[PDB]
Amino acid sequence: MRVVVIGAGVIGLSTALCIHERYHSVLQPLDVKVYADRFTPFTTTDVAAGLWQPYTSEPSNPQEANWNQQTFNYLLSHIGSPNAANMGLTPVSGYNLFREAVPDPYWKDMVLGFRKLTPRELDMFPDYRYGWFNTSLILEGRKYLQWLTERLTERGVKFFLRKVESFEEVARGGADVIINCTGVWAGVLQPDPLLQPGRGQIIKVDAPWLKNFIITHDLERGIYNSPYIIPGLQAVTLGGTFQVGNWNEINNIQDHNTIWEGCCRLEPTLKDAKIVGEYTGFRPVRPQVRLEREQLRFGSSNTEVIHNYGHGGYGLTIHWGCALEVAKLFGKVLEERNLL
Amino acid sequence: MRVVVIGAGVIGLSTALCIHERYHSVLQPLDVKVYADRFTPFTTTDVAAGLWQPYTSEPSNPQEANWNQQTFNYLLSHIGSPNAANMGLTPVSGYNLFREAVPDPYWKDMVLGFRKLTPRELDMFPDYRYGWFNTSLILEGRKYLQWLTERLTERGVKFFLRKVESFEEVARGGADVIINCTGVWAGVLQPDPLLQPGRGQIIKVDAPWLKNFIITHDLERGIYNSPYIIPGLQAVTLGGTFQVGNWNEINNIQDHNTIWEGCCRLEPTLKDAKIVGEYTGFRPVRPQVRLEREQLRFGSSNTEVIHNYGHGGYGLTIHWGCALEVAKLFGKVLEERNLL
Ligand SMILES: Cc1cc2nc3c(=O)[nH]c(=O)nc-3n(C[C@H](O)[C@H](O)[C@H](O)COP(=O)(O)OP(=O)(O)OC[C@H]3O[C@@H](n4cnc5c(N)ncnc54)[C@H](O)[C@@H]3O)c2cc1C
Ligand SMILES: Cc1cc2nc3c(=O)[nH]c(=O)nc-3n(C[C@H](O)[C@H](O)[C@H](O)COP(=O)(O)OP(=O)(O)OC[C@H]3O[C@@H](n4cnc5c(N)ncnc54)[C@H](O)[C@@H]3O)c2cc1C
Ligand SMILES: O=C([O-])C1=[NH+]CCC1
Ligand SMILES: O=C([O-])C1=[NH+]CCC1
Repeated sequence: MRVVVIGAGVIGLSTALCIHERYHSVLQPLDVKVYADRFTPFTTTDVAAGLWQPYTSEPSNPQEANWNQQTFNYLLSHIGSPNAANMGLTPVSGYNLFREAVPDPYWKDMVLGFRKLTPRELDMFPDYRYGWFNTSLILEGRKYLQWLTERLTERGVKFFLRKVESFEEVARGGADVIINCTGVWAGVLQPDPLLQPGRGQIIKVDAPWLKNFIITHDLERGIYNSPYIIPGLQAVTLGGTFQVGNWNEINNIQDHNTIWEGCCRLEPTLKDAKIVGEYTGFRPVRPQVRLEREQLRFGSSNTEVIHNYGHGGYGLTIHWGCALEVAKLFGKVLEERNLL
Repeated sequence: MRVVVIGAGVIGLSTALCIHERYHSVLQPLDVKVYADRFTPFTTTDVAAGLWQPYTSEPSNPQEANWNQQTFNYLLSHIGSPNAANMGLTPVSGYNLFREAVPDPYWKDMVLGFRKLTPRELDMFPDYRYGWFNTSLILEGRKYLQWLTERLTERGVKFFLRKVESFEEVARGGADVIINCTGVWAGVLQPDPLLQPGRGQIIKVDAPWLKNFIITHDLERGIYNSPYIIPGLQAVTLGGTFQVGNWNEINNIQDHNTIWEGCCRLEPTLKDAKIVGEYTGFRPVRPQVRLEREQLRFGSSNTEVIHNYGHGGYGLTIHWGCALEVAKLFGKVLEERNLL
């Protein structure tokens, strides 16, 4: 069959791989090709902190909780492998600081070693009087993409720099099945008011002495609209902005002072940190992830399409689960066509 | 008063600073000076890993449990301050793997968030079926020694590169009080059958992606005669040797293999870790830390002496609790001499 994936982010490449690994043996020419107007490190995936943590609230679709859980285990099963770090994967323990007592997250048991913070530990962060501690994983979006690209390439998959203007051209181009992993820009290919950008700015800095992630929470200003320090492989990520509706791709000094001044107050040792870089990205916000099939006829050419976008600020946290689901829906596309 | 501190390690410098800050305001000339035949980075403290962690077995001396506690609370309180990292101090979380069940360490309540590992986590470590997880602190001996030095420098204390041949030469040289912090070579100035070296070799390596510490235990081969991965400030420490009675100051190939192969089997990502160095030091092994006074007359010259040595593998872990004890004993010397 001829598969066409649009999107070179974590959802694009992970879904492409998951599809190939699943049906390359049963399907003869499985022409999977990737179409993107910008590849790594130019994606939102590259700008991501990398940490594995869903929101503090339950998703509207419990399927997502399932997909997160599946993504943790998939990545957890890699801990103990020599190529874990080369995939951009490594463990990290950390805190979630609250200005007041909050209920446990739904993902409390998904993560490793969850427990509430003792007052003795809160003494480290005076601005907050409640929190959680747990162990999770780092999935450096950039490193993970270079890996997936490296993996898919050897799988025979071809990448093409192309801004898809419509599903039309792709279908008539020869696409038997089209996987739409276009993120926050999906509305172009097909209008969806539910998808809005969740602008975020970060400050990548050299502060290697920082091992633990630290995520503070302001219940009034919204999720990730509070400072956070999230260590990665080669650097640390400082952030604290989530602006929904903002399409400004430029870094503003206003947010630079909120992040820095906030993070530096969180961790005073940050004063010695050498700023490596600063970026801005658009989290694909949607009331719920769009992962479903859709048939599209274009003059007899009934082209099947499967969407997978709207992952907001948990794209790396949910990538494998969602990808596994697309492959499941791709099987049904294969069997209704009697192609299996 | 003229105080002569013998030893430029964490025990010398820390005890030196603890006495000065203690009596500089009440004692007019407080001639404090340090004598050492080797300074950082050529001390045992410079080779140390930095992790605050006593032995898994209880001590014969209940004072060591307290001194350990006092040291943790001292270092912990530095967390939240801007200079913690410049002192070589940073929080670290990690595991303690056993090949079988063991009893909880007396210091379980001293650390942060102590709890037993679960079957789910233990699966990560195929060679180990038991253990614990907790949060601790790193105290990079090298960086800390560079810190105490500069601190004491500005305090007025002078440092002299001189190999003391006997307490006598010092006692007759104008020393009203001597503080013995000579480490494992303490036996020279005064023989000690109980004091023996606990030779250790380590492998510094560039593996920044590693955030947690893993300390494996082989109950048959003794403490630290099993691989351990302790990440530090700028690098990662790989270890696994504790050979008492061994005075060989040369790095052997045998131990290199023990550490490398073991750690690389514990943490396979180590295959990409570029080695930065390889070191050998001698732990001041003693059934119990010697911290006590000793009057020594040298022909009317009654020189008071205060020993502080035999800290083995928990020097960085217990330094402050010991140093704080010396300044107390030193307080008795002063008042028994009517100098207060
Ligand atoms: C500052 C910040 C920090 C974040 N931190 C985290 C974190 O710690 N953990 C986490 O899980 N998530 C985090 N996220 C969110 C995470 O980055 C996203 O959920 C994830 O990147 C979404 O993946 P995606 O598949 O949509 O790919 P995206 O990279 O958004 O897009 C992939 C592809 O879409 C292609 N594309 C789009 N439209 C077209 C078109 N018309 N034609 C052709 N190609 C097209 C692009 O070319 C691109 O290659 C963060 C986000 C931001 C902004
Ligand atoms: C491989 C290894 C790893 C370790 N890891 C850890 C760890 O993770 N955590 C931990 O808490 N501990 C650890 N330790 C133990 C720790 O290093 C020691 O407890 C600590 O260094 C002891 O300090 P010290 O006072 O003996 O000083 P030392 O540095 O041993 O000695 C201080 C000074 O004594 C001077 N001196 C001695 N005799 C004389 C003399 N006659 N005249 C003049 N000067 C003299 C020397 O010049 C020297 O500079 C480790 C030890 C080793 C070997
Ligand atoms: O998108 C984001 O800001 C984050 N995602 C995981 C924790 C922080
Ligand atoms: O002596 C040693 O090697 C260690 N001390 C505490 C952790 C490792």
